[PDB]
Amino acid sequence: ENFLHNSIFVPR
Amino acid sequence: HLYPGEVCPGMDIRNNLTRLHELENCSVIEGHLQILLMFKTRPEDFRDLSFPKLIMITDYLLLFRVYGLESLKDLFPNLTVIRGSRLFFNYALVIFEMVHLKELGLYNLMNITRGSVRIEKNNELCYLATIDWSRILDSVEDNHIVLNKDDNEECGDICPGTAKGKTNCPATVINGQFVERCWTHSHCQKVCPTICKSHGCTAEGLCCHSECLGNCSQPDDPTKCVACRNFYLDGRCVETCPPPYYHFQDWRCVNFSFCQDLHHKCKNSRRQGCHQYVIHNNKCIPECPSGYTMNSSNLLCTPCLGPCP
Amino acid sequence: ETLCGAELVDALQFVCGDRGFYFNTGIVDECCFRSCDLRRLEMYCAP
Ligand SMILES: *[C@@H]1O[C@H](CO[C@@H]2O[C@@H](C)[C@@H](O)[C@@H](O)[C@@H]2O)[C@@H](O[C@@H]2O[C@H](CO)[C@@H](O[C@@H]3O[C@H](CO)[C@@H](O)[C@H](O)[C@@H]3O)[C@H](O)[C@H]2NC(C)=O)[C@H](O)[C@H]1NC(C)=O
Ligand SMILES: *[C@@H]1O[C@H](CO[C@@H]2O[C@@H](C)[C@@H](O)[C@@H](O)[C@@H]2O)[C@@H](O[C@@H]2O[C@H](CO)[C@@H](O)[C@H](O)[C@H]2NC(C)=O)[C@H](O)[C@H]1NC(C)=O
Ligand SMILES: *[C@@H]1O[C@H](CO)[C@@H](O)[C@H](O)[C@H]1NC(C)=O
Ligand SMILES: *[C@@H]1O[C@H](CO)[C@@H](O)[C@H](O)[C@H]1NC(C)=O
Ligand SMILES: *[C@@H]1O[C@H](CO)[C@@H](O)[C@H](O)[C@H]1NC(C)=O
Ligand SMILES: *[C@@H]1O[C@H](CO)[C@@H](O)[C@H](O)[C@H]1NC(C)=O
Repeated sequence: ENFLHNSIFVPR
Repeated sequence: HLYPGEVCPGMDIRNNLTRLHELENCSVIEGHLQILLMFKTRPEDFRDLSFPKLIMITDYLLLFRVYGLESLKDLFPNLTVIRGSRLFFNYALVIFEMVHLKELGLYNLMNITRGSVRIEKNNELCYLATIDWSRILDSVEDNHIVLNKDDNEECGDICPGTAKGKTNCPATVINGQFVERCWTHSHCQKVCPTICKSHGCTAEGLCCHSECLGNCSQPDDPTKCVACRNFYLDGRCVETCPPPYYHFQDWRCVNFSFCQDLHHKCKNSRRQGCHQYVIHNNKCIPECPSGYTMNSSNLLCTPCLGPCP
Repeated sequence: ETLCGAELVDALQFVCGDRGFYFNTGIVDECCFRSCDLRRLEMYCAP
């Protein structure tokens, strides 16, 4: 889940 | 079987449905498919939406927070194989926080070649206990299917024929419990005879060729497969790519010219995810492995005398 | 007063709203294992 959020949520 | 549509690259569809129509002509997605974070969509947005051409995804399928989507039966009716070449944390199929999903409905999904299934935190999701995943994956011990409506005794999953006092669906045994298998109230789970192994069978239950995977239009014919066990070559399923073809993306046979055209498209604008493709050990690949450099005249990886440039 | 899992998504959904989320370590590290401020979190919104 945290692995999910890290992969999908990206700033820039 | 020669594919009616295109081979499309991996996609990531977010926020609105506009970009989803980029899939309209794909037969194969050569990459992954992620559909996520659609907060203002409603069931009416999906009433007239279908991608019947999609047969296979080489990597993984991930669905997360797509509001208003109640079933996938109209979206991906013909998706037969998810190869799992690349996976999302060991999963080839991820259904997470799909707040309105009432059923999966992937009634043509016959095989997940590699990886497991994670179906978690779907508060309306039923038609899970009715699926025999042992017919789809070897590794079912790594499935993580929890925190769905299905957890309690409120689903009452009703399979085709029940109202008429019939068992239209095939029943299978999962650890001592014998149960009728289906995807929705109106679609059974296809189950083939044991003799077919992983090859699939026609509608009439006749085994597909050993080079098929999941389904075929005619029995014991490698030009009549819906999807291939090993490699695909101009509407035919083959064990390995013969010369003069190269193995590409672990599922298809391509010629030198194809590999070359990819290489020379990736000239200017290093963006949008491009590589200058090379030949190494009868494979057409993104880049030479470490210790090799690419001989320019023939795309061939050669080892470097001293460190590589 | 950190943000994890469901709370994190709900917060991103509120902050981003109609803009949606951007694409092409991560947020867990910045906002869940550690506390982050609104200016960090909003950097995950699409333009
Ligand atoms: C999915 O496929 C449709 C249908 O067309 C198919 O794909 C083409 C690439 C060819 O291989 C066709 O033989 C095949 O039927 C695509 O729709 C088509 O889009 C093009 C524009 O990209 C349309 O052409 C335009 O026509 C107008 C005049 O009406 C001109 O002003 C333009 O300059 C341009 O030529 C074409 O009419 C349209 N075809 C149909 C049947 O609607 C579609 O783009 C494709 N989707 C994706 C995402 O690739
Ligand atoms: C070598 O292969 C290329 C590309 O292969 C095409 O795509 C494959 C997935 C498969 O469906 C092949 O049969 C296809 O040919 C060939 O170049 C293409 O040729 C077709 C016509 O046959 C044409 O529609 C494409 O536009 C061509 N591509 C380009 C960029 O010109 C190539 O001719 C093959 N060469 C040999 C000798 O086999
Ligand atoms: C989809 O989002 C894009 C990007 O913000 C926008 O250009 C487009 O108008 C949107 N379409 C709909 C129907 O919301
Ligand atoms: C899925 O397909 C692969 C073919 O590579 C096969 O090894 C696997 O056992 C199949 N599983 C089932 C249960 O069909
Ligand atoms: C397998 O593919 C064929 C393609 O013609 C289709 O007609 C058939 O119904 C599929 N098998 C089943 C029973 O789903
Ligand atoms: C490698 O590249 C050089 C220069 O392009 C060429 O002379 C050489 O013959 C190539 N290697 C092979 C195996 O032909």
